[PDB]
Amino acid sequence: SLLHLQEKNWSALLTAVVIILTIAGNILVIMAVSLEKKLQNATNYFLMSLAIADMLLGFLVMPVSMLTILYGYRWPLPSKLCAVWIYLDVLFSTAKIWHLCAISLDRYVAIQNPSRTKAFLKIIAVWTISVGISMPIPVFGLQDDSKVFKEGSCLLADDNFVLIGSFVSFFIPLTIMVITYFLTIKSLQKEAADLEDNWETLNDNLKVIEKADNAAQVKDALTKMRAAALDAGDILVGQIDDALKLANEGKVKEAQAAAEQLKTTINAYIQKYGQSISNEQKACKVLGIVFFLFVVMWCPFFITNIMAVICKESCNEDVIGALLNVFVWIGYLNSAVNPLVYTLFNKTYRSAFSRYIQCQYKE
Ligand SMILES: CC(C)CCC[C@@H](C)[C@H]1CC[C@H]2[C@@H]3CC=C4C[C@@H](O)CC[C@]4(C)[C@H]3CC[C@]12C
Ligand SMILES: CCCCCCCC/C=C\CCCCCCCC(=O)OC[C@H](O)CO
Ligand SMILES: CN(C)CCc1c[nH]c2cccc(O)c12
Ligand SMILES: [Mg+2]
Repeated sequence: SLLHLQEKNWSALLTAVVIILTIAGNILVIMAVSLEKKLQNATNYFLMSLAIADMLLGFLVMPVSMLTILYGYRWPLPSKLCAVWIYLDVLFSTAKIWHLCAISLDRYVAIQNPSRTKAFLKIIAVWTISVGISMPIPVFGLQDDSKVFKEGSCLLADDNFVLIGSFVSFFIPLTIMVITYFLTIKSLQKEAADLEDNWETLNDNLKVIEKADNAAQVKDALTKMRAAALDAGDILVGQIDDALKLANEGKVKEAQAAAEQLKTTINAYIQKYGQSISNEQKACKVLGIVFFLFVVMWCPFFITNIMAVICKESCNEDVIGALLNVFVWIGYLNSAVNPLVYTLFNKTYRSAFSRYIQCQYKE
């Protein structure tokens, strides 16, 4: 006679904290994006879908996790719900990883570029891929309980599902997330670097023009400025082309005062396009924490679920089984942390959460 409610209640209280931090956290992220105009951007659109994935984890997967801790890991529900529960748990965690891959990729491509719908295609695509990858679990598990039960404990026993699922559903977008992140940071380092190349060579020619005697030195300098005006792309190129014909007739003192009028347009277009990459670099790092903390907090669960399969004979399967029941809750907590990052590291989400708690919904 199994399925017995126990005194495993030290652990079972802590689990209710992680459930309510997940559900309320991620509801605020869904509420913020829907109601805040400042958040209506593609990355924020993914970060909602992630928070929907986290909330569905909190409503459906995480309570049943807690339920089995209350029954000493003997599965207390109907046996055909085990594979269902294993499916949603892997669904949501596969939808989170392929999202983080989709953000890191999309932005790199956006950093090599000059819609709600273009964003909402891409989310559905990732969910479609995630549902498709996670599909063997019910298809084969509901047919054979050997894959989803180990001694009345509902867990994914199938060692091939655990291996090939780990390297298809996880390592293929982890690789692509860390590469597209690293190049995105190298893209935005080069572009800050090119901007101060073109700060110094416009500032260099404004020294050259206001020293010049002849139409030669003004013309060469202005020609070089227009070259390194084209190197930053509109607004100011025609204004140099204004002042380029003044040098060409020989109207020198007249062209030198025109170039002083270019000087306000420059410092306008520099500090505005240089607060631009200052911002993307801030955000790319906040995504990088969301990325990093996903990986780190699941890493203990993820290595140990593979040592369960590598050292099947060599290692104590009781303590391995004993560790995973901890190491899954470290990765579950991750569902609560995405919203705290956005509180700490974005003013926009923070002011939004701040109003929603005071029940005040007009921006
Ligand atoms: C397996 C079952 C329980 C899945 C349930 C999915 C639920 C939680 C999903 C599916 C469709 C989703 C909605 C689809 C689109 C939008 C519009 C968007 O601007 C705000 C979120 C909102 C309103 C979503 C809220 C969450 C939602 C209702
Ligand atoms: C944006 C969110 C998208 C979310 C997408 C979710 C997709 C769920 C579909 C597949 C599960 C297939 C399961 C098939 C039904 C099994 C039911 C079952 O086994 O029932 C047991 C019974 O209750 C014992 O008594
Ligand atoms: C993310 N997913 C692969 C977790 C599977 C799981 C749910 N509940 C468990 C209990 C014990 C050992 C497990 O692998 C599990
Ligand atoms: Mg210089």
